Amino acid sequence: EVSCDFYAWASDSIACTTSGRATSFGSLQCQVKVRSREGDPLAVYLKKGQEFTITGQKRFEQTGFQSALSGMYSPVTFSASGASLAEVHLFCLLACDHDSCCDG
Repeated sequence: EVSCDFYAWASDSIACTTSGRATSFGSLQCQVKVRSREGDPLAVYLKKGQEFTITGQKRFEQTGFQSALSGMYSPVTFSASGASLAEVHLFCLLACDHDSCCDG
């Protein structure tokens, strides 16, 4: 029988680890945590970011603006094969939610 347990942001379950070493990294992997029993019948379906308007613990919105005139700090540039668009988006989301000085 299908038993679907939904997890949420702010659970701090999601985490990301970067690979390699402004601060141009080389690869990224995403790790999520389930209260599951390490049993075989289970599948995990992660929301791809950059496809939903409002995502994140702080409910960031895809404003649709492609630029700002001031405010960037600590830029990071992952290299292609190594991270995916969703993976990079997940990385920045987790980062900005743990900063208290980040507005977007």
